[PDB]
Amino acid sequence: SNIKVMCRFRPLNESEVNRGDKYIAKFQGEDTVVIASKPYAFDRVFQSSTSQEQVYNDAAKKIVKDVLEGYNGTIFAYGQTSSGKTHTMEGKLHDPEGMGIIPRIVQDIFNYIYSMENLEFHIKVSYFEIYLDKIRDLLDVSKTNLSVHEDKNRVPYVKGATERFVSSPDEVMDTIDEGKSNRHVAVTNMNEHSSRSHSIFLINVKQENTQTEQKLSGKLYLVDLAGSEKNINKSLSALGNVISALAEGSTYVPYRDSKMTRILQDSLGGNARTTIVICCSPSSYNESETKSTLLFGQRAKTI
Ligand SMILES: [Sr+2]
Repeated sequence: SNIKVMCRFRPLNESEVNRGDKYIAKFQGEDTVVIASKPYAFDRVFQSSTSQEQVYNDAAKKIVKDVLEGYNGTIFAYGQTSSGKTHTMEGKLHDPEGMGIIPRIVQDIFNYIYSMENLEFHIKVSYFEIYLDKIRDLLDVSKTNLSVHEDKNRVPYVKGATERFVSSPDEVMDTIDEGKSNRHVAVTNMNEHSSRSHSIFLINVKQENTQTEQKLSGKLYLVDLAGSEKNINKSLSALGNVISALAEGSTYVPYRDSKMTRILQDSLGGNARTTIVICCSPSSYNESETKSTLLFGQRAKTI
């Protein structure tokens, strides 16, 4: 921590306008939003017309550089259903202007790599979903209840999760498209299922300098969380407890409160780099969920 929080408001959608909703967010400077006369400050606040490129530049581009220096990292999208999480994390996957964080990260990683001579790179990706605290491999639909374990050096791993070596951004994008298709298997209503489950995309960048033999490894987890809007989702409550513990400098961090936070243990907090993008509707209709989303983001404020 090493945890940054950035708030992204989207425009009102046509359904909110058809209902007669009002735009209730006000902005001060670049880092504060006011709701019902209360200010909420973050590392950055994105207004409703912020482009995909600006969001990537502020939220993710530095973390990509760090992963290529051998750090681990995580980027989360958090917020109520329809607040813009998937538009932020994925966008229009193949459109140069509309693409989201994930395809831009893939582009930058490979462009950086192409720009290196004595360095040798190995890139691996995995893609899974957490639904009801159960891990399902999006690259192998026969693997639906995977367990979390620790290795001998104590690094977490998902036992038996598919790993795919990739050598081009199009290979990565093809892998994401395959996972999105496989996600439909044994699922009645995809849209509802997606809003109630977490998708986790892992990119593992390993490198060795062949003339000095130094090796570096970095893992970047990209997480599109379930809707935060009767219980709080178990992964989300675990995530809040972990962020709050890190924010107060606690020696003990309760990663074991969920499978998701156990998986991310070496890529969330400590020496790892993290950005949480909280996504919000500006609608008067969603005011109390927006308040709750902003309060979740303030968990990261260091005390
Ligand atoms: Sr869950």
